[PDB]
Amino acid sequence: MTFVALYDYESRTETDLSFKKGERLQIVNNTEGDWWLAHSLTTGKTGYIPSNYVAP
Amino acid sequence: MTFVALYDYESRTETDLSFKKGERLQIVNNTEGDWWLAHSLTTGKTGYIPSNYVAP
Repeated sequence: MTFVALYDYESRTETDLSFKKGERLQIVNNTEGDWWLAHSLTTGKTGYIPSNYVAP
Repeated sequence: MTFVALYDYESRTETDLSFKKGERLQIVNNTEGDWWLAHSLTTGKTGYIPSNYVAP
């Protein structure tokens, strides 16, 4: 299961990956799952969250 | 489309969201899409990437 970078991306944090268009990438499996941008109705705060940590 | 936090999560970076179990969350749509942990076969580097930036 291999992918390829459509555009350049420069990292904005210490945990993301910088790459250039054409690079070949493999998805790594982690226990955290996909990450989503979320808004907390409880706190009003907003930011990325690990999918597996929540349920509908 | 609302979810609820199964576990506490403490933020590790400046972009993720800290929350506590039971919090209610709403997914925000961004152009970047889901984020995945990836390994670059081209560079050997590893880190999170925005889904929409790549194709199989």
